[PDB]
Amino acid sequence: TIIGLCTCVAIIMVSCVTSVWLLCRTRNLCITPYKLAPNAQVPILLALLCC
Amino acid sequence: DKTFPIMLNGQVNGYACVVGGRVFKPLHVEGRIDNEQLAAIKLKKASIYDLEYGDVPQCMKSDTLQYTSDKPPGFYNWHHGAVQYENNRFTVPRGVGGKGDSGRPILDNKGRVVAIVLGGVNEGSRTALSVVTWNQKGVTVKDTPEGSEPW
Amino acid sequence: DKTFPIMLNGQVNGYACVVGGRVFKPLHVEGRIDNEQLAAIKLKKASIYDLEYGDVPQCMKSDTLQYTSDKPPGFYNWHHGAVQYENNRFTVPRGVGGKGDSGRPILDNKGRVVAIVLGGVNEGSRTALSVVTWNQKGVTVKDTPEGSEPW
Amino acid sequence: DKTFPIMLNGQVNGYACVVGGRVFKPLHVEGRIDNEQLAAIKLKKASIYDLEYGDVPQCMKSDTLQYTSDKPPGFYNWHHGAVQYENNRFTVPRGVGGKGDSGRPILDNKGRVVAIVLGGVNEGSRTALSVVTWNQKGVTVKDTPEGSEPW
Amino acid sequence: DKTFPIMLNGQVNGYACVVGGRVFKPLHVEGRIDNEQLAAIKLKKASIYDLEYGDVPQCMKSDTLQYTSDKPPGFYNWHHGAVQYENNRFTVPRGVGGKGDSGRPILDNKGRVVAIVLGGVNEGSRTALSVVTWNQKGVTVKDTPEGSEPW
Repeated sequence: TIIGLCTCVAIIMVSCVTSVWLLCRTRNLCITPYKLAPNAQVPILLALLCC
Repeated sequence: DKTFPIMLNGQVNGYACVVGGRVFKPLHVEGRIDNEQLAAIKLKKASIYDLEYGDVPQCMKSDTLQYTSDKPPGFYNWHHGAVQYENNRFTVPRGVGGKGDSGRPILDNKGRVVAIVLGGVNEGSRTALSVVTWNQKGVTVKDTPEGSEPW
Repeated sequence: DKTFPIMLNGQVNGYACVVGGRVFKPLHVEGRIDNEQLAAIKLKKASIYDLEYGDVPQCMKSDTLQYTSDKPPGFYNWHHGAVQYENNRFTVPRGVGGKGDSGRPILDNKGRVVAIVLGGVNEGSRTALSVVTWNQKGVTVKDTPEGSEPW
Repeated sequence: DKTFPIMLNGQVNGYACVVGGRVFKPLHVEGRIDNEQLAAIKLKKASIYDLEYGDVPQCMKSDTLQYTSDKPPGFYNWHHGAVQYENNRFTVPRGVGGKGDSGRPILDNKGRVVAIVLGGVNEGSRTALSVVTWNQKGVTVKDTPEGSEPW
Repeated sequence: DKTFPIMLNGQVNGYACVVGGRVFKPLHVEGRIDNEQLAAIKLKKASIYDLEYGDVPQCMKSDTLQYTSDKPPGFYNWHHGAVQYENNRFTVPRGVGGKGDSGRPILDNKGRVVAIVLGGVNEGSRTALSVVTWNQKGVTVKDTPEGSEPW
């Protein structure tokens, strides 16, 4: 039980960090094209899917 | 001044530009910006465009370059002379541009910046420029013709 | 020169001066003196006067401003022109002074430093200045008007 | 430029010479070299010669003073005036030399470095200089009169 | 003609010359000699000096350049102009010669070949050349400045 719980917590942490890292990296890659272009349409849907 | 040289060991290793309140410099160019006001800005990385960006001091915001995406075919101006825009590609005569010229801006006849020169292709009689520009929707895009090398 | 502007991010936000062999800079002005010889000395705090001081380098001790405690009523000058000294107050016409003019010394008709300006108050006709001066006994005193603002 | 001054506190306290494609600077002269590229190279110590040396930058390899070991009786020159060589000794007129002249090379009628000056002695008629020169075998040899003061 | 260009794909990669009765060309030069009488000769690989050599055909024996080991300091001629030789070093002004110029001979005031150029080093305002020369006893040797790039 000790080994099982420790393995689950380690798996959860590694998975949550990877998930958040991938999602945050997605936002940076999705939004960066528009930060370098202040005069852009920036559709509202962009702020809903990539944020 | 609109263009600021970047010095590594006392030699110029590139140029930094300020457009619409934001400063851009080549990500692959190492060294300090030869400007006390710009050297104090902490810039964010944008690996998609091989450049770093950030905001400029309130004193400079009033005189930054104007962004534009209207890029009809024809000739454009840049630091070393004129630039030809054809087939959605920026090209210049052979011998115009080289190592250390990365980050220079390309402007239209209205003084608006259309692309940032990061590199190019050395051909037999002409050269093709690897630049960062904007599409018809105004979204930043990087154009890197096959064989482009950073300058 | 004898007055050395103090620069923080490549912009002047005050002025340092050398009086009687000592380098005086305002305490509320943060930044580095635009120099290499005077900027390498450690400065002591004088928070009761909102000033900092240090020893002038041996090669610079001779090239310093002289000061006097005798301040007869009349007109004095500084970087921006004439300064009126009456009713125990230093004052300049409205709008002549402002933020950034901190640490600038005031000179008499003989070229002697009489006060170091740290701030001021805008009155109905003239702006009173908050300065560090010496009383009739030559003791350093902080002469500030009511509601003075640091510059 | 082939001879660069050395500065410690902003004033010149000696010289660093580019002779033979190598930097020659006295050891008793502390400070940075006027040229930023000569100051950026690591130098070796030769205590037996009271001088410090190192290889010059790529661009300075050709732009360097040539040296000669042949110093017949006659006159030579440096920035303080003419230098007279007699009885195998470098003697300058009374009062010509002094503090800060160390490291300056003595040039012949062809512009070649004959010796590097390090100090001197006032003999009451003429001043003898402490120099680093080359013997009849072309080997570096230090020649200093007894009691010579490092300059 | 006593010098023959070497071309691989129609571009000049180097030059060959007839000195003392032998045909000389560098190892790093690829392509064929335009003269079929020389190109058909089997050349020996003298990797010690980066030179290929062979025997001049009897029909070409008259097209032979005289050589000498007497190379005093001074100026020498070659296809790009004058060449300065001093301190056992061959030097040309920067920009005089480059890739493709290896194998050219250097001639004295009597038209005798004194060296064959293999490459060079750019030393500021001057470029040092890697050359194959004969010592004071006439023995073939290879002189290579550090960092020399084959031409």
